[PDB]
Amino acid sequence: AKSKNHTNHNQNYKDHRHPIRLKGRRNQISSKGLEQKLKKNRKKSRKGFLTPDVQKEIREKRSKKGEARRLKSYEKFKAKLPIWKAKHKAA
Amino acid sequence: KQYKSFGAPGVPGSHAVPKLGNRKSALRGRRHENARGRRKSRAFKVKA
Amino acid sequence: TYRERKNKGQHQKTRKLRGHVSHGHGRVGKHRKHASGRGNAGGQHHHRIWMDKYHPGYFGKVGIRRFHYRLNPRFCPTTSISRLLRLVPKEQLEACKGKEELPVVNLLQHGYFKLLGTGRLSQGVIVKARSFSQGAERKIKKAGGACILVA
Amino acid sequence: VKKGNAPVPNAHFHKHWNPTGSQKGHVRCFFKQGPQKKIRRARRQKKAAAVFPRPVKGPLRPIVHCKSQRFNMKTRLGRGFTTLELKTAGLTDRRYARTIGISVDRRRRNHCEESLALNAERIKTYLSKLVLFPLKAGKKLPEGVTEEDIKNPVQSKQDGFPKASSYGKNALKPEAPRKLTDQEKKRLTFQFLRKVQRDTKMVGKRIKRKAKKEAKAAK
RNA sequence: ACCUGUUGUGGUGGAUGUCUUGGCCCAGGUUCUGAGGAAGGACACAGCAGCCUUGCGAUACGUUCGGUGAUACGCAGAUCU
RNA sequence: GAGUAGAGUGGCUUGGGACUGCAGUUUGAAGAGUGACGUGUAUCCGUCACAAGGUGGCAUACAGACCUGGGACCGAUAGUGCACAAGUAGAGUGAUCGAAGGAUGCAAAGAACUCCGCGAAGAGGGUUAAAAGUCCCUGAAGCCGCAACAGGAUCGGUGGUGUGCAGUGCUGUAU
RNA sequence: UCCCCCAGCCUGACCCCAGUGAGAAAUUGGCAGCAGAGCUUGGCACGCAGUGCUGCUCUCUGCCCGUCUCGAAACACGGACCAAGGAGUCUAAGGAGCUUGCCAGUCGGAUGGCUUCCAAAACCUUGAGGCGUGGUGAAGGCAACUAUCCUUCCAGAUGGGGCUAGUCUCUGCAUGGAACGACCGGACCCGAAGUCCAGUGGACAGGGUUUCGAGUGCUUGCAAGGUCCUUGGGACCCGAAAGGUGG
RNA sequence: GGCAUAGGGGUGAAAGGCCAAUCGAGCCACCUAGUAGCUGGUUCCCUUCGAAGUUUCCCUCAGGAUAGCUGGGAUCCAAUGAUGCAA
RNA sequence: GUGAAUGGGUGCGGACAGGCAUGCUUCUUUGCCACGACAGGAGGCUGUGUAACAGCAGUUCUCCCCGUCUUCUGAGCAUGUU
RNA sequence: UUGAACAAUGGAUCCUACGUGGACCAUGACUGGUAAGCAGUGCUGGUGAUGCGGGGUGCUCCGAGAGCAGACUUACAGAUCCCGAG
RNA sequence: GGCAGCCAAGGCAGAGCAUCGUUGUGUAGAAAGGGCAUGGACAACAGCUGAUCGUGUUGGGAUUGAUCCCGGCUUGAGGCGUUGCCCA
RNA sequence: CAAUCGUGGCCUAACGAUCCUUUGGUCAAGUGUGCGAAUUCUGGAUAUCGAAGCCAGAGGUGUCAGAAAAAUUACCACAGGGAUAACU
Repeated sequence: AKSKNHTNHNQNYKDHRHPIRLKGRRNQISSKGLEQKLKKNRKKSRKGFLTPDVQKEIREKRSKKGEARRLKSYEKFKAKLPIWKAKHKAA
Repeated sequence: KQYKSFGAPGVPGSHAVPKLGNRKSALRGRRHENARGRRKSRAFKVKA
Repeated sequence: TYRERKNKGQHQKTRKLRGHVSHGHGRVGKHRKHASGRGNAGGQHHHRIWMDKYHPGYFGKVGIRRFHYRLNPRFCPTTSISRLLRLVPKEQLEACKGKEELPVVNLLQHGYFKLLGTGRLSQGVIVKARSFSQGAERKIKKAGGACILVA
Repeated sequence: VKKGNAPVPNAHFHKHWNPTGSQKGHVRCFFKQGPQKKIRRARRQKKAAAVFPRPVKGPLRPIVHCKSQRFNMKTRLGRGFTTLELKTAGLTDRRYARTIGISVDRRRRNHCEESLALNAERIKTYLSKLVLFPLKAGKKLPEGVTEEDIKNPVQSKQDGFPKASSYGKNALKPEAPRKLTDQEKKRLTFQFLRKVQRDTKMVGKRIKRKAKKEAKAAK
């Protein structure tokens, strides 16, 4: 006739039978909802992306830029090195 | 054709093919299961 | 094996439930005839959740209704450009490769009315059909062949 | 109703289809199929033995193209030849045609010359494969009949001619490779289709346009 | 002596096993009644017969004729090779 | 091919939806055409057919009843209500309702004769492979009689447990 | 709290000398080279050992089952006894696994060819067509880019080539997630510039979107059987008070 | 004694009385095995796994659908000791 | 106005961590030229090993300084390196 | 110092047939009520679904959890006798 | 799960064989876990049966169990069983 | 001035499915000082005739996830219920 309606008794037990986990934790989340300016900019950036070979030779050129200075100064230092070693001997 | 139906169509985000037993409508506008919960005209449309 | 040795039983679960009083339907909630309705009863009241969850677009009316819907004048099986050169005896496909002649593909012979333009084409062929997409026309024309409207 | 995802039942068995004690039922079980196959075969060969020295089917039927756009290319058998096909073949008497075993259909006409020619040559290969027996067994004897065609009347099972469908299954046979034609190079078939479909839709508009043009011409 | 039991045996009882001139089912064919009297219902009819008979009607378990060819039968009784 | 087709309206019917078909009623054509062309109407055009009369075989249906062939069917509480003197006995004023009921034996060889008794029986003695004895293939359980043996106050029970004691089998068994 | 002097306590490793010792395992059906846990005694018919059964006795126990219920031994329901009967079945459609065959096909026993009963079987591909190969739009309708190959990214099954018990590159299936500068159809916005012609001025075309699809991105299909089920059916079996038609 | 009035009907000095031991709608056959969210029953053994009386919506409160718990089938990987000696 | 106990969310690293160089963008910025031009000096410096720092190796070395030329915005996404 | 401890045969991806959806008990966490073997709640565990040892008896207390046996030892709790243990 | 040191065993690859380890309650419910059992079809047992079928009854043995096998007696056939699989 | 702020009420209540109807839009027309840019009524067309369609509102279900709804029975009945009163 008159029931005992609401109860939260066995609910933690049922809820803990299997581990309480998030379904997708490593999965990426959709880009839908991300700000429109950032989405458009990601699209256009990726469009403009250069290729790995062009990037490799670009980085090579950047490394070669300051080479005449670096190699010269380094060889000068390497020449002055043995004098330093022979002075450090006298200690 | 089973994997496509796995899940529930009436769950937002799940794009499950509704289970249609042998009923392939000829008028694709007056199709089966395409009105209430399939167009926002009919008070709501299942979310994508 | 041993599993194959068991080609037994005809109503396995029913004959297994012999000796158990409720016959697999419970003591508390009996197996009683039609405890929820007959057929799709209650689609909007007590099976509202079920209908909403498993059959959304039920319960409504949409679209132009067409009295005396003829379907023979709407029958139009479609094929694609990817499935054309299979329909040419490759002797023709070989003797026409670089040369100017193009083999003729009559789609009605195989049962296709329209030609859809998905799939690349290797060499130009002449395609007779009852309709073409503009993609199919574009691909055939660029490959070298021609589309032909045929009754 | 299922506690699952199964489709909506749509069962259609609400009206006493079941032969129970109270009902007679709406059930017909075709257990006679096996025996009736043999019975049909037996009565068919009894028909042959009855109308023996004649085709077992018996009337030459014409070949007509199936009706709709879906079955345009499929040919099949008709009910009888048109009187134009008869007159072209050489028969001007429908009742005599019928008595010698050519079927007539005055309801049919030839909407084209192809059907006329096809069924005319059909009747003409008939009436040459045909050996008429003479009435009263010893009077006049027609041409071609060699006095032992009457000694050896053979009842063929199918009527000499190829299958009915083998007349559309020959028109549906492409040609050999060919050169393109410059109209086949310039022609835009999709543009043509869209044009001839927009044509039937722009009719009243292509009248209001003229009306406006001539009103502005007046003004 | 009475009770309880276990055997043996005897009764009451008709379960079992096996079968079946019966049913049920499927397929094929026919559908062939009647005012010239139908379908049904009565009352009759047998040496010993009450019932039953898709027996029969005062010619009444039967009449003519054909096919068969020595029985029929629960008793008798004269016909029959 | 005229109270017709159609139309207003009412009612049934149909998937037929500004009405598929039918019917009443009011109305009621054309025939220098008409009907249908699945959205009511008006205007043009086209296709098909020729209603308001009639015949008309074939392929088709066939749970009854008769003539047949079959069956992964039932096997006397089953299969038809009926395997049988079953639509019977019986019940009801009646409309109607409606059962139970199969099996001797190879062969009736169906139990001669004797004793006892009024007689049925019974005791002998027979038929028969056998009483299988017109209750007749077999004859279960429940229940009952009798004899033998074992016990007998106590939910201190039925049943379980571990021994014992009597009765009773079974298995193995060295030199 | 750190340092110095004098000393000292406990203890590790190593160098030297003496003494002392050589470590685990080794039948597990048997044979194999070793290794190897069993043996003795007394008794028993031609009785002994063991084991059941029935009854009785003794120790410890022992409520009456089925059911509904939080709760039954219940003063809650059914239950005197025995026998025989007795209740999840078939069908149309369908779902998700599993099995089998074929494959962009598959099935085709409506029907057709054959051959005393069996045989209404078996066999045959004459087979329309069913399902699938394309989806999207209310509809008018339209219809999935890519010319050496190949959508991208993260994780990832195999495999290759170097290399090294440190360990680098290439491949990247399946699955899950994200993306798409991709494309098909629908809906928006700015436009309709541009190219073209089966030319009644019509056909597409461009750039943008917080856009939708049961979309595509190397077609995941068909048929049969089987299992568990669903819905209509008497529908697991029995069960109303009722309603109707005719007498 | 004869005859007449019949079931939603008859008849009644009215009690809803009476109409074949039947009456606030007789009986008889059929629809009909009516429907029942309700009560009762649901037939062999062993092994293994094993709950819920809670959520939401419902003319819903003795019932359902919906999550949850409960069984099974899996798929992609992962993880997974054990030489008596002698030869 | 304070505020426990018991509680709740998150984080606790690769051998994917962390660092470094570079690219792209229509987004952001005043922040572009520039994926450009130019450029000196000091130095027992740097690393492994050590409280004795001895010793050993030299790799486009260390510092002024990730310099100057008006002096070089971030973010997101990638390419390489360790 | 592979940069907290402990544990871990586990993580990911799914499909699918059911039963259940009357609950009840215990505790300064409580609310209504004078109160109730009352009514309604919270955390957790039990009963239901669970037998076994003890509480004489008792669905819920205390111990402990249940394959068939043998030996040893104990939990709760016990030792006048009933009744094993002074 | 033969390409094995040899015999013995096993030898049906979801089987079997050897060793080791873990774990054993259960209502509703389930098992693509395993079996007992009944009627009949298709097959196998050159199966049994008048030197006595089947039923039944009484003892015995096997089995965790569903149940299986046998002896005695009744009884006498108008018979029965074991295995695979299929239809209930 | 600008940064900004502003798509209702400082914030936490103040409200409503299918089907139907209605209005607006689509369409159609109009503009278009030259071009376009389009839903349907199926035998082909026309018609600011009519109807249908799609899109956005509105007309309401307050029992507010939304049936269309008065009593009585002491003449009563059925399926149940100790889920639930009257007696112990």
